[PDB]
Amino acid sequence: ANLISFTFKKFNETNLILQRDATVSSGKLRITKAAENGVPTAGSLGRAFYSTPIQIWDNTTGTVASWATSFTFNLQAPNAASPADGLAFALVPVGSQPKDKGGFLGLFDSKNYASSNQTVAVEFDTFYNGGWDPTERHIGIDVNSIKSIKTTSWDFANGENAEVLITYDSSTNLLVASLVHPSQKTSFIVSERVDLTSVLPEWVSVGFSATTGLSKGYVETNEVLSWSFASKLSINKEDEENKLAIFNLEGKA
Amino acid sequence: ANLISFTFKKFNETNLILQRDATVSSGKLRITKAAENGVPTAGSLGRAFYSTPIQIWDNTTGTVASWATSFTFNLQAPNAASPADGLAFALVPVGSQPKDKGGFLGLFDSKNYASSNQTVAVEFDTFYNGGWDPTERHIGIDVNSIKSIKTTSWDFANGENAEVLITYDSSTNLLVASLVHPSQKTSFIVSERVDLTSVLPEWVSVGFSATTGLSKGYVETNEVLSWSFASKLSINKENKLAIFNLEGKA
Amino acid sequence: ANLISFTFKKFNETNLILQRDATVSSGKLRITKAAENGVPTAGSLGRAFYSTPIQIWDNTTGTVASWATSFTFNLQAPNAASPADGLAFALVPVGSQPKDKGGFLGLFDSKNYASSNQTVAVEFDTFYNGGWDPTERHIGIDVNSIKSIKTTSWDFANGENAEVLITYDSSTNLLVASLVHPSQKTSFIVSERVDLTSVLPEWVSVGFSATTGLSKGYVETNEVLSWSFASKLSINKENKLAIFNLEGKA
Amino acid sequence: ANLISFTFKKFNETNLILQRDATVSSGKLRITKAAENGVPTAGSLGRAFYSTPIQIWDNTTGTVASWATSFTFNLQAPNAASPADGLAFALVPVGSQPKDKGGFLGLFDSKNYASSNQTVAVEFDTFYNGGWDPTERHIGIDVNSIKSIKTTSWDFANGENAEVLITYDSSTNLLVASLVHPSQKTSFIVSERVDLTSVLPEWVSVGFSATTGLSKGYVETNEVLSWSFASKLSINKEDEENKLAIFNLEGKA
Ligand SMILES: OC[C@H]1O[C@@H](O)[C@H](O)[C@@H](O)[C@H]1O
Ligand SMILES: OC[C@H]1O[C@@H](O)[C@H](O)[C@@H](O)[C@H]1O
Ligand SMILES: OC[C@H]1O[C@@H](O)[C@H](O)[C@@H](O)[C@H]1O
Ligand SMILES: OC[C@H]1O[C@@H](O)[C@H](O)[C@@H](O)[C@H]1O
Ligand SMILES: [Ca+2]
Ligand SMILES: [Ca+2]
Ligand SMILES: [Ca+2]
Ligand SMILES: [Ca+2]
Ligand SMILES: [Mn+2]
Ligand SMILES: [Mn+2]
Ligand SMILES: [Mn+2]
Ligand SMILES: [Mn+2]
Repeated sequence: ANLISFTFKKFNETNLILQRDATVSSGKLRITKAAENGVPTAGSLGRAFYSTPIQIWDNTTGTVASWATSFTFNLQAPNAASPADGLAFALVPVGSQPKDKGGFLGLFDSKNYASSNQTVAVEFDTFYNGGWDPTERHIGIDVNSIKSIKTTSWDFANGENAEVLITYDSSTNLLVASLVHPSQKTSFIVSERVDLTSVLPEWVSVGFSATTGLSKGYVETNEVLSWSFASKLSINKEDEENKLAIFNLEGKA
Repeated sequence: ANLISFTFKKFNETNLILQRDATVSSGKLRITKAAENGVPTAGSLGRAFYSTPIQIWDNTTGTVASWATSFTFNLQAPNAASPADGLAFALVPVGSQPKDKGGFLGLFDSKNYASSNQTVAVEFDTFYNGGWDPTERHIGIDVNSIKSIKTTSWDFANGENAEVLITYDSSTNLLVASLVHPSQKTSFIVSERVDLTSVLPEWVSVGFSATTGLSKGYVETNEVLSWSFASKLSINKENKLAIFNLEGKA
Repeated sequence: ANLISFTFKKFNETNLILQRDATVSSGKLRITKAAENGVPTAGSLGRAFYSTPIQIWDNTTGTVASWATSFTFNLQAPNAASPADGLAFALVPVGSQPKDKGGFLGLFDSKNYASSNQTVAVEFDTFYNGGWDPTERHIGIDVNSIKSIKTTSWDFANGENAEVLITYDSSTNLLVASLVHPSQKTSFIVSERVDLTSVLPEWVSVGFSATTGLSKGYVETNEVLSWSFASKLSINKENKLAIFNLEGKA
Repeated sequence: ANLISFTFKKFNETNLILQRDATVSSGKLRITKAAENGVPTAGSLGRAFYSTPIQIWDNTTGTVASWATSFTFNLQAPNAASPADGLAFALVPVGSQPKDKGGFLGLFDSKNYASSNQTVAVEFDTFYNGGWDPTERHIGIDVNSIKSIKTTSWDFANGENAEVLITYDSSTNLLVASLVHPSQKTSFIVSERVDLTSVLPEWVSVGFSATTGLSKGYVETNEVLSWSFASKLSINKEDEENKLAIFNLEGKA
């Protein structure tokens, strides 16, 4: 079985694919631009991916990979009544380019079924777009669209750390995403079956995508403070389930 | 830092401390009793704990361990009109013997706070008990009491595999517990701060405890199919959750 | 796939089975007697094992487990001219007791292959017993016999740390034991095809056994400073070695 | 602790960098341009590497990283009297190109010490030069030059499957390289302490540097069956050893 793993408790530029306004400042993945005075800037778009393409399914064997990612992010808005737009963990083609800004989070073009994009994303959305979004702040699973196929409620804590875990079991074809705010003892979880064989390509770039608002006032920081990732691809049998107990302790702590 | 980890994708009697009715049958941990034909027995208790004691906190240095556990369990009742009582993952003292059965889940004696227990449990309760339980099915965090300090609703599906992950971050004192039913794509989560230095002893045994109903009809199978665990205790002054569920569970 | 892993950097008395003179003090595992002055004592015998039994071959599935260990040991002798006897990493029946004191290392009875004991050991010999030992200080593989099945020449560095790595694979069966002395920048390696189904029972306890001289001036310390171990039993019909050494090594 | 690891049991081109005369195909890693008939070509330079650069030491803390690797590499030559030249586990800089062919192993320009090369490699020599080499076959460490300071003796097994383990410890600066034969039992080991903060830079491309001779007579093949790697960076003045037992079972075993 082929495996690929990494742990970034501190960020570096050389092993990441930085796109647009994404930059590594003082060990922190600052996806959206900030001023030298500490002010978030509007109309920003940033993308950061791992330098190694990751195999999530094989053509010649028909086997799906089991993979898991963890990360801690912090979204800091000067005003909590005017934030936009949010950040996402995405899997995208090897040389895929940034798309529409703002509510599309640099990942999608529209709310309809766009199979050509070939992108699966777990979004952490802090702006109500109406055209697709639920009423309050939410975590969503995005399949070839910004209109999430499933969502859950996210009681967002302004400027507090958010510890995330995203797991995909190939045998049950289930994508599970959870968010905990350690400062407020709050917990949130999403789970939905997604088949990666027909949605995503064999090789993908794994990383982050974030935007700010299309208006001057709707601004936030979109920093990623830590990020661990693991994947296991089976040889011939469908797949064996991954180990999650030793995943978060060796990576997140 | 000292580490301790294991993965039980198939169970063995040799490396577990079996208590009461808990037994290993065809590589699957049956915590409560069941007939050769497949029907669960009423009024049963079982406990299964790992062989080596795990250090959660060191008194002299003050350092507290970060740990994570993943397991898949199967609760199957002949009739959903009468299910009892439930199963729990718990941390207990070294020489901990089974306590009161039934609603107390073999881990507690009374509804009031008793420091003599020194038990931290994550319960997966399916029966609506008396002066301690919330209205529906629930996950709970038990601390020296059967009355959970915090609960979350859990839509339980009969005879369907539940994927559990429990995590304890030392630096933030946060105990998080999650349950996913992959068959119907349902997920549930709870999080609460627990001071394990005040509650647990320095060395603990980790594992399971389950009970069937005290009445003759209220019966269920309390099975655990897989179980992976890891712990990390520092030396002088977080755990990798990504690689945990893969190598072990995932 | 069943897994079991742990790493030591500082030792404790709770997560180990301690036999005879085996003592834990200041976080270091002292297998043989060291007086309240810092002086080693002759005639001492000790055994230290992990409290969890480890499966090395399963009968019903017909597969042999692949394991690996890594430990830093220090042999501090007041006189290099009279050193006895050494230490060994061993796989032994779960509740098995130490045997002959001295050159037999508290593991074996005689120089002949006796599979009533069922003990596989990797010795680090620092005394010349001659009847079964080569000329000088040596690292050997012991299978049911104190007379090693294979040995390699070992430049024993007195009072210096020795970082060992022992590996066993299922596909190749090549038991490979390597020792490095970082201070002297030296390295030595042993390799022989051993099959565990012919020797050890389904379940064993892994750990260490060390002895001092049968004389009165033959004194040395047999300390273990760190200890890692990982094992994997392949279900149905190769284990990683790189991702292990850094956990406890890298 | 910044972590990075991967285990190949089945190689792919999509996650492999190629330099000069490298090629990735047919269920193995043929580093040199081999013909259809299985013919070793002389006057070549193969270079296969992993996409992510790997950190050796930090600047903001000054902490050296411990790493470990394991691979099953093969050297096969028709004539026993003419083996040339071999391969080396290259830690070549990211922004660096291949150099001289032959006895230089595509790593260094001259036999003299030069800190501009910034490369440390584990040599697997087969040809007799002697100007910067011992009297026979040798496995050692190259420091800022093709000339070695300490090497071991090795029996050149003609086309034998051999599992290798190369490990590094930051605390004692020791590089331990072992080579075992599952069929022949001929095990060999070498270790030497060299400071890497003085020699190597922060980030390097990690893989294999392989070369052939100048004459058609002196030829051999270079193949890799399975390859594994792990690396750990310490945080604040640890000077500690990394786990080694948990790694070797992931790929090899
Ligand atoms: O007010 C901020 C908003 O501006 C809108 O034009 C845009 O569609 C949203 O995504 C958000 O950026
Ligand atoms: O009907 C079965 C029930 O019986 C009660 O007496 C008991 O408190 C419950 O735990 C449950 O076992
Ligand atoms: O000098 C000490 C020695 O004494 C011998 O009689 C014995 O055979 C050796 O094992 C060693 O203990
Ligand atoms: O005979 C072949 C040899 O040719 C030499 O000129 C060269 O220095 C050696 O590396 C080797 O290739
Ligand atoms: Ca939105
Ligand atoms: Ca109850
Ligand atoms: Ca001897
Ligand atoms: Ca040469
Ligand atoms: Mn949305
Ligand atoms: Mn309850
Ligand atoms: Mn001997
Ligand atoms: Mn050379």
